[PDB]
Amino acid sequence: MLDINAFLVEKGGDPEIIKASQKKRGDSVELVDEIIAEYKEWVKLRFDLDEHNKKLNSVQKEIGKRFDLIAEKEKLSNEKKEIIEKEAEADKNLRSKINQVGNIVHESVVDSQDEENNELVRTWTPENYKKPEQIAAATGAPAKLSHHEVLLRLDGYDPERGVRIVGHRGYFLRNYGVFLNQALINYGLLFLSSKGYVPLQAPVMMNKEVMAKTAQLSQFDEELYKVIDGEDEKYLIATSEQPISAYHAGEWFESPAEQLPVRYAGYSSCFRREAGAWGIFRVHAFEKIEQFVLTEPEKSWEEFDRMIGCSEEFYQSLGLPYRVVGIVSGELNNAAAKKYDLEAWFPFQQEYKELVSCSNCTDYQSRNLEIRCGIEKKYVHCLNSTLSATERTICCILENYQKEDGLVIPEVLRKYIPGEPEFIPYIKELPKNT
Amino acid sequence: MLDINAFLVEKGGDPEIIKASQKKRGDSVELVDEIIAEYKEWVKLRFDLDEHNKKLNSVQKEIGKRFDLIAEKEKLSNEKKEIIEKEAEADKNLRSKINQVGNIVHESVVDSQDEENNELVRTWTPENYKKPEQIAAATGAPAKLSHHEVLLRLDGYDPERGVRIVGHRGYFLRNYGVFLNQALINYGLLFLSSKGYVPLQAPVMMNKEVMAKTAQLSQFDEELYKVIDGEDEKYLIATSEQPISAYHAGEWFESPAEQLPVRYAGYSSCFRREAGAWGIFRVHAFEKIEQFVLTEPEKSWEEFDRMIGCSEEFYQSLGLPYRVVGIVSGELNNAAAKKYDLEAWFPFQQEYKELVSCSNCTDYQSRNLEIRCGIEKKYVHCLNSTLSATERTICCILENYQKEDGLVIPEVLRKYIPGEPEFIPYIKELPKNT
Repeated sequence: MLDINAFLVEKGGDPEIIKASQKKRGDSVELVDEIIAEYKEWVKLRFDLDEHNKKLNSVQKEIGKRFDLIAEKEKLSNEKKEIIEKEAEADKNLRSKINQVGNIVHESVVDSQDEENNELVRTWTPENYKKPEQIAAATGAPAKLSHHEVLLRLDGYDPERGVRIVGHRGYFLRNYGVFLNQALINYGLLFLSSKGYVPLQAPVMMNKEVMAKTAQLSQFDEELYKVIDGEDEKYLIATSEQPISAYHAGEWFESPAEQLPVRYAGYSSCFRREAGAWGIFRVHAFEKIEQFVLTEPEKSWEEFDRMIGCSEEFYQSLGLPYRVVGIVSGELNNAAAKKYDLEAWFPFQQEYKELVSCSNCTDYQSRNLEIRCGIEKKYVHCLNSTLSATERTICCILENYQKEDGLVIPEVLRKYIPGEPEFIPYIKELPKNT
Repeated sequence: MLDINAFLVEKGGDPEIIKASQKKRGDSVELVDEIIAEYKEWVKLRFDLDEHNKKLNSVQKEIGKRFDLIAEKEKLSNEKKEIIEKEAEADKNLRSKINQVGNIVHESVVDSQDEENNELVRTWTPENYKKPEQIAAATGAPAKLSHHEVLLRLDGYDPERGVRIVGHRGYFLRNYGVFLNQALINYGLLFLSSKGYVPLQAPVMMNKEVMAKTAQLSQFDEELYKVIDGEDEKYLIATSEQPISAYHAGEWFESPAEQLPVRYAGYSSCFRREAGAWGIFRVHAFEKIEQFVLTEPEKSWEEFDRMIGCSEEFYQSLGLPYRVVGIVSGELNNAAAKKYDLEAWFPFQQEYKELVSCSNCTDYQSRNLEIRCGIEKKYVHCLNSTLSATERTICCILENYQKEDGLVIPEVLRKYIPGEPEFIPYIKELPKNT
């Protein structure tokens, strides 16, 4: 969340800047004024408390000199009890309100509630692909089949037995489906580590209290599965960004010039209660390689560019056309000050679909997790960016690498697959011949 | 579970054989007699029902001829209602009792409640390792460090941040920890597929009703995490054997000579509520490559040998000494008719520790899942055997590949690791120097 002092002009803050940000987000502006007011009640309480302490010590010294005053003592004391309780209430209410206020929207971000206004940052195409159309980019073939249809014809997954065993959108991966998923995971880890990222495989369960410090309210009552562990409860993570963001909680980069940046290639499975048609594009459980980076506050915008640059390079290496768009303010989650999505071309769908989101969260989370930077307190900046949601990335590959008789295996992935096939044939026909 | 007719001498069964098996298991013998008795009540009810139907049709024809009897009609009808209800009760009670009876213990199995009597099936050592002692098998070095200590010194995992984020035995894998885990997964999938297994990555959530058909009672109120999904509940799997066993539920191998055997190289993460000291040897979440095989009933014992033979070859290829032991009857779970464990030598621990269990479950599960075989009904046999519990397998590797300054990377794993290192140095010292 934001620093309390950010709301307070007497402590160098600028609440107008917060109101402007709130408005760009399409969130509550009045929340700022409530916060300022609640803070004043807390301050009033603290003074009354401060005054009671001084009065109590003073009156006890008078009682001492007597070797009626005592009646006043019990009175100040009973009032102090109330004040202490009220102060705690005010502090609690203040913090819960502050918790509702989103990170300051960066000035570069487009101010709008309508994604039609997303900024078009850049467009990339493989050199033999003239422009985005209904043509598989890597093969030049008609993009005849959707990703789920290519995957069905390859016998690369099982949604039907999947649905029977775990319900809606459940799936097994089969054969080359398995090999392609692993290929992306391992190619992804190799790609980031060669760029100095530290591979980090995160646990997929998290204690409630840690999760609450890194993920926003909406995330719980909607996105996360709860786990019952006898009498205890944990959450399944939606992304390794959650546990990895907390990896350095309560730590201090006291020599940041030398110690930062820290870059993690996070890997884990991911679980989302909200998913949605057919296929492995939007499902409840999937794997992801995630970039998570801590930097000095002064260096995060530059890092942001480097990180989206890593993802771009990655997709280029897979030969997948894409565009990068700057998400409008009304669509940023609370922590993000700025967000770029890389959206790759799906030639059957004939549309760009999101494969990567990259966000600079400045010190919004690090403030909560108490991750300090250097010598009020100064915190690191935290950034996160998808490298690959692997099943979804497989979907993009399926559409762009299809041809009449099967699937060309992206060259960079071949070494990761037994036999290093350059091509794998369709095994099955669809109930819809043409 | 066993066929009902197995309990019934009039239907060719042999309840004495079931009692003998129960006794070997150290489970209830009287359960058999209860089952036989409950079955007789069900039969008595069915006859009374059968008799009422015939009486009802007969008496209605007399009522028809009248163009008092009607009073008798309403009476037979009210009795029929009761009988129908009782029959259903008897059937329910019968089935729940049958469900408690374990699979028939195979004659080769040692009859004992004490694992000291496990059969010693075979022993294998790498050719330059004379005998099991406190020496790292692959390097000949003193087995100075336990697996967790080697992993700490390599900076290959993080139990401390792990514990903070997800609690007891929580861990991140780091760097080479990640690469070693993936190496085993991919080496494992390649190893089984080259032997004709089909790679199958299973979902890690299962609907309650399917899980109950494949896993025994004890497994729920003890082993499995429950997942809350709004108003619904699912389980996290303890092993891909669970969902994969149900993969062919309700299917029929009508031409088994040609269609069987079916062999799956299952891959998934695994979750167990019961785990336990320090390290990644016994933890709540880990990955496993599992063999799961369906065969004709006549071929399963031969398959059992082939499957343990696959695991043996696998460990040999990793250069890890081991023994194979035949688990005593009192230690078999309900489904297993026979079980072999491969237990690998841990030179620091100076003991053999279980890495693989391989079981022939004959048709105990397939009967429940209705997986028929060929032209009462005949079902396939189901067998399951660990190939590698990967984190635990890493532990064995750590102890056997350690030397004074770091870890030798098992040759077969090298190609799966960036840089294909032959050796990786210790990065960290332990708080206990010597």
